[PDB]
Amino acid sequence: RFLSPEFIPRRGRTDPLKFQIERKDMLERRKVLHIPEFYVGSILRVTTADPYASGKISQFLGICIQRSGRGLGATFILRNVIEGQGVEICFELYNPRVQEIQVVKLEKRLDDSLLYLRDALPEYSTFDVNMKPVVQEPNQKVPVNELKVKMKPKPWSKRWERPNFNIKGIRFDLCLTEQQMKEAQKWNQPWLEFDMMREYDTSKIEAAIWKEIEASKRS
Amino acid sequence: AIQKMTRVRVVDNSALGNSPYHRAPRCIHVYKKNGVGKVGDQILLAIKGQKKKALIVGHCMPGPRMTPRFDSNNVVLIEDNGNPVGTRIKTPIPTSLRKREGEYSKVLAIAQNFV
Amino acid sequence: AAPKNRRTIEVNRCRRRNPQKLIKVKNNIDVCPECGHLKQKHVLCAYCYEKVCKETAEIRRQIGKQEGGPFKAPTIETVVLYTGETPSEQDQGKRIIERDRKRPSWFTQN
Amino acid sequence: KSGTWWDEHLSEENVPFIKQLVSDEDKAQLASKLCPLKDEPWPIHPWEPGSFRVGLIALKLGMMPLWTKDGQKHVVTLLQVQDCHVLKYTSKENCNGKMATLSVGGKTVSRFRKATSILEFYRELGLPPKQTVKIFNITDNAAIKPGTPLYAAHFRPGQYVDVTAKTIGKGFQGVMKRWGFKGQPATHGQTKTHRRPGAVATGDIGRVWPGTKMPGKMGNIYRTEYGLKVWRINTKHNIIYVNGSVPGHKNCLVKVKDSKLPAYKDLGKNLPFPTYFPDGDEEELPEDLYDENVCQPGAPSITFA
Amino acid sequence: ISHGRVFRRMGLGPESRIHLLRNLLTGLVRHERIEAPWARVDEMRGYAEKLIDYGKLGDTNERAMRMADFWLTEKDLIPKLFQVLAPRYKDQTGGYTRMLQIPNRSLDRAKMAVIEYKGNCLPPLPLPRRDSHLTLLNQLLQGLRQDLRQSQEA
RNA sequence: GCUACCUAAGAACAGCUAAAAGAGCACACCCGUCUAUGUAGCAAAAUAGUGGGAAGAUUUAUAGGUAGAGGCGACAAACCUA
RNA sequence: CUCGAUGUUGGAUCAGGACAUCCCGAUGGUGCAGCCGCUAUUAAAGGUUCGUUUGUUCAACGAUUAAAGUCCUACGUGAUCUGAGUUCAGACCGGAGUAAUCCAGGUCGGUUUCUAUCUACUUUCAAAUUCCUCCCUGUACGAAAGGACAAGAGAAAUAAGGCCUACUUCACAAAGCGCCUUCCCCCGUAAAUGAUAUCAUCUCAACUUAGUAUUAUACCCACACCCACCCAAGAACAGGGUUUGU
Ligand SMILES: [K+]
Ligand SMILES: [K+]
Ligand SMILES: [K+]
Ligand SMILES: [K+]
Ligand SMILES: [K+]
Ligand SMILES: [K+]
Ligand SMILES: [K+]
Ligand SMILES: [Mg+2]
Ligand SMILES: [Mg+2]
Ligand SMILES: [Mg+2]
Ligand SMILES: [Mg+2]
Ligand SMILES: [Mg+2]
Ligand SMILES: [Mg+2]
Ligand SMILES: [Mg+2]
Ligand SMILES: [Mg+2]
Ligand SMILES: [Mg+2]
Ligand SMILES: [Mg+2]
Ligand SMILES: [Mg+2]
Ligand SMILES: [Mg+2]
Ligand SMILES: [Mg+2]
Ligand SMILES: [Mg+2]
Ligand SMILES: [Mg+2]
Ligand SMILES: [Mg+2]
Ligand SMILES: [Mg+2]
Ligand SMILES: [Mg+2]
Ligand SMILES: [Mg+2]
Ligand SMILES: [Mg+2]
Ligand SMILES: [Mg+2]
Ligand SMILES: [Mg+2]
Ligand SMILES: [Mg+2]
Ligand SMILES: [Mg+2]
Ligand SMILES: [Mg+2]
Ligand SMILES: [Mg+2]
Ligand SMILES: [Mg+2]
Ligand SMILES: [Mg+2]
Ligand SMILES: [Mg+2]
Ligand SMILES: [Mg+2]
Ligand SMILES: [Mg+2]
Ligand SMILES: [Mg+2]
Ligand SMILES: [Mg+2]
Ligand SMILES: [Mg+2]
Ligand SMILES: [Mg+2]
Ligand SMILES: [Mg+2]
Ligand SMILES: [Mg+2]
Ligand SMILES: [Mg+2]
Ligand SMILES: [Mg+2]
Ligand SMILES: [Mg+2]
Ligand SMILES: [Mg+2]
Ligand SMILES: [Mg+2]
Ligand SMILES: [Mg+2]
Ligand SMILES: [Mg+2]
Ligand SMILES: [Mg+2]
Ligand SMILES: [Mg+2]
Ligand SMILES: [Zn+2]
Repeated sequence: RFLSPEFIPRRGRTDPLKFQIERKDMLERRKVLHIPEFYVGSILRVTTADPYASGKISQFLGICIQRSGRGLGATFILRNVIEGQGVEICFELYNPRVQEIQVVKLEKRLDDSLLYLRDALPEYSTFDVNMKPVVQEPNQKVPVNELKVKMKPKPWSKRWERPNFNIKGIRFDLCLTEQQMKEAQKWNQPWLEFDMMREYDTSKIEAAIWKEIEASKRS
Repeated sequence: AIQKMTRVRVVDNSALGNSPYHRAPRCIHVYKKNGVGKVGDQILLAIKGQKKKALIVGHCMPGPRMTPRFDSNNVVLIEDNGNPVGTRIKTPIPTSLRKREGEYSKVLAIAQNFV
Repeated sequence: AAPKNRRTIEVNRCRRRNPQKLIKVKNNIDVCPECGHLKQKHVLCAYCYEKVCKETAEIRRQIGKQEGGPFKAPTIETVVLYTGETPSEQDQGKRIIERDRKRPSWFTQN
Repeated sequence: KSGTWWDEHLSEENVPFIKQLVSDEDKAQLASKLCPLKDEPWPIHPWEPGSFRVGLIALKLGMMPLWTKDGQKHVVTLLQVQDCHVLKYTSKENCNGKMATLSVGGKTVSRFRKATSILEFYRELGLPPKQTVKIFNITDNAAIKPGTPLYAAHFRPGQYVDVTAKTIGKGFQGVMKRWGFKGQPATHGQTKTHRRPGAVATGDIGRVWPGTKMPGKMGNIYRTEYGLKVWRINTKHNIIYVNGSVPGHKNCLVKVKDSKLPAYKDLGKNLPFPTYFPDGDEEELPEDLYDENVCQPGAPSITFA
Repeated sequence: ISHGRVFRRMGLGPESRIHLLRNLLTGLVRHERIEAPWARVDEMRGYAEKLIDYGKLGDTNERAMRMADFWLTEKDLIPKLFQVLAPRYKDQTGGYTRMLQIPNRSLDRAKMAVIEYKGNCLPPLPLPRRDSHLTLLNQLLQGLRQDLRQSQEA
């Protein structure tokens, strides 16, 4: 059972009624536009209505590098390289302008965010805009792509070697010396993962959401 | 996104914008009252020691949703009347520039790719 | 910066004796029913807490004697017994701490 | 002489009983006001030009995005009406002002934390006490009998309203955050002067002018946002979707009133007057009322053609 | 602007805060009743409740053992957590510890609190007790409660 | 007994490069460029970082010498018990 | 007046005021056709750019702008900051002097202390300014060239006040680079009717109109639960919640 990340609210003091009504609007949109299951690293093609484009319809293909936001405003970022130029578009899931979301290739990566692909080689961000979709067998585990990219020479957009980022899909051996790896460890926080009070347990929250989702499908 | 002293990349095939030079093209003025340039805003470039107006067709700064974001700051050299200096634009440009066909009709006429 | 002039006692008395700087009378003081000594409503009684701590200190000393060194924490429950008492059915299999005194009235056996 | 609270002397058995007793009474009192038109309502006059009706008190749930039929994105703030009743009506002569006043409360709270004078005020009215009470200036023909419940259907989509609430208090703040001063540079020699106000006056006057921008308490004051369009009305949960943001944190009580801007004057002809009565309505309103330009969630995708 | 900040600022920093709570938590597990400043006890109380939850996961759970390894600086208390404290609260879903305020510390007049695990072998704390049901106020309310139940049945 | 210079007889200078060095990198050590802090301060001249030198005209312990109309000084009118 | 001390340029910061108005508003005259200007009356609510060189105030120059106003405030403000300049002790060059030494000559370097006693002040107003585009319109005007105003529509910038749905710095939240809202008037003159003076005359004649707001409205508004706990409230105090007091 896959629950979309936007349905799970962030920790806060917001009244649960606000989330419940906001979820109702999301569900009524999902029965008009089908939102398929995807993760960060999947290849998606999104068709949207652009008032100025030729044919009033625009299609963009790219790799989902980040999913963030909650509620109707949830967004995902698709990155691709077109004619040697890196282009990123931050689509909105529940925007009525979106006509169709197609999962060309459903897969997961070693990291929850692929923002470092900007500093990686252009080959890891270049995908064919006319690639045929990959058939996914039913009742099968989502494939995890353990590919590790090669980074461009420093400086980078962000200090990806820092422990707080917790990046596992970068060939740090090929681009960073041992001294730089040791220097980056000065920011490590071993106590952070053992801080029990900072844990966010959403197992009971997700249970209630699924009951709401199942109830909506019946009616 | 693009302001004074900002280095830009010319994406048209004009000789001025592609000739090698010891200084990269640099924005010296933005024709906006707030001094911050966005897509569709004209700026003045000090390129090859000369002052040439350019049209911003992409920048690294995030903008509104459903709009493309580029990894480089892209401009197209244009004349004072708005006629582009170059003849072909291979680099894709946002489709949002088509709302300005009244003044950028010739700039969009040489654009091969829209993203 | 330095004072321009000396502040008089009349000015100083107004500042020092202002009701904001005066001690406020407390109204949450009550008599502890168990011992009769004073206590605050939201604070445990000092006399009774000392009484519990005195007995707790004696018990912990007896615990250390049985353990006989550091890192000797048992993997079973502990039961405190006094003179004239024997382990019960529910106390079987638990570490027994013996105190050489009569069981206090306020320390109810469980 | 010692202070006391409601459950200081209650036993273990009594505390659940008292909580159940008062809670049941509050629900019964609220349920008794559900039919204002069957309890001798005051005369209902038709709307006239220059007439001002009463507003509501709503709780700020949060913010949510919506999209219009032209593709534009508008973010709106959800204001939920929670136990909103008219408390007191004062005549024009007794108001000491130019218009009659109508007192409105909301967000029923515990009786154990209210003053005796307030508790006996609500005892006569027969309602549980309200957290916040606001005073609305109305005309004579817009008078409403005290105790009449108020619902979010009092407003309709397309209407412009004003929202007033206490802003988020930021405590004691310096001039850089409170007043947006530029401050001093970070390097080139600055000695313990980076966020300081600088000069506060001129040397001739020898004093600081009253009303000079100085560090102090920031926020935690009443502010009003004018011209907030109403896009959506949820009659089931009594929620008002007002355009943009409103002052104050989430879960705070706000004051919603018809807009006072000149452009929106005399736009209450089609709005309910003096308020909305669900009991007397011939046909029950739909669950959600949408503005003509709002893309409903069940509507098909936007197509430009 | 400390709006929504739930963690206190204690010690020499973030890491020092964890170590200070860990020493209090380690002392709490060994003695099952410790006394400390009220703020530190209140900050540590949340961690004590969640430590028992990890104990209920069992010693065979690698994640639970790792969490118990970090927070128990004395390794003899790790068997105690999974074999004494965790089985003790098998039938409880919460409320593993009780925190009470004791008189201020003699030296610096600091606000002091006592925290213990419920069900310990130590003598009971002087817990505050509500007024007896036989008091004048409670008798009147009991009579009122009886009247309502009788009327409800009728 | 500080400091300037001198006398007698002592001590210290890792590692690397070059292996020749008033040579380079760089600890100990010596000095005090720049910035911040400090300004009744920890300090009647300091702390933190960054720096110059670090086998030499080096640094340094001990005892001795030169005394005010003077000493001493790789001259800063320096230094000769704040 | 002050040498038993009233601290100097320029900059930063914050600006208070004057109007002899640079821009925006309203008018008179023109060698004012229109578009641009010149000049005068009235108007200080609002605004009055970013940079290269120079310690600079200036000035020159680049790119803009509706405009890049003139002055006062101990040449506003160093118990807020800067120290480039200037102005001690070092040194150099030119020149004056037998030398010491000197030179509104240049040049390099050169310690910016103060824990606030008093006065004053620490949420005033909650009405907004301006540009541009479209349209009017290739119309009025004009031989042609050229080329409006008023009305209307739309989109921005700045300022003020808020907010976190998304983006972004971030993650129980605070923030902007993000989003939302923002409402009256300005008196100079131009015209009637009609006396002194039976025409005429806009009148410190009686009078009429453009022509005016008691600036409209909005905001605020009840009060010992209160020992204690919590808080989107807060330095303390206060304030909100506890029907969320094992
Ligand atoms: K010292
Ligand atoms: K000697
Ligand atoms: K003097
Ligand atoms: K002005
Ligand atoms: K300069
Ligand atoms: K005085
Ligand atoms: K006359
Ligand atoms: Mg960056
Ligand atoms: Mg040149
Ligand atoms: Mg606050
Ligand atoms: Mg700054
Ligand atoms: Mg200095
Ligand atoms: Mg200093
Ligand atoms: Mg500093
Ligand atoms: Mg004076
Ligand atoms: Mg806090
Ligand atoms: Mg501390
Ligand atoms: Mg010798
Ligand atoms: Mg060596
Ligand atoms: Mg050497
Ligand atoms: Mg030495
Ligand atoms: Mg030396
Ligand atoms: Mg060296
Ligand atoms: Mg002698
Ligand atoms: Mg020497
Ligand atoms: Mg000399
Ligand atoms: Mg000299
Ligand atoms: Mg004097
Ligand atoms: Mg200045
Ligand atoms: Mg000013
Ligand atoms: Mg004038
Ligand atoms: Mg004047
Ligand atoms: Mg103006
Ligand atoms: Mg004219
Ligand atoms: Mg001055
Ligand atoms: Mg001064
Ligand atoms: Mg100065
Ligand atoms: Mg100087
Ligand atoms: Mg000379
Ligand atoms: Mg001279
Ligand atoms: Mg120097
Ligand atoms: Mg100099
Ligand atoms: Mg000084
Ligand atoms: Mg100073
Ligand atoms: Mg001060
Ligand atoms: Mg005050
Ligand atoms: Mg026009
Ligand atoms: Mg702001
Ligand atoms: Mg006449
Ligand atoms: Mg006549
Ligand atoms: Mg006439
Ligand atoms: Mg005439
Ligand atoms: Mg009280
Ligand atoms: Zn007692």
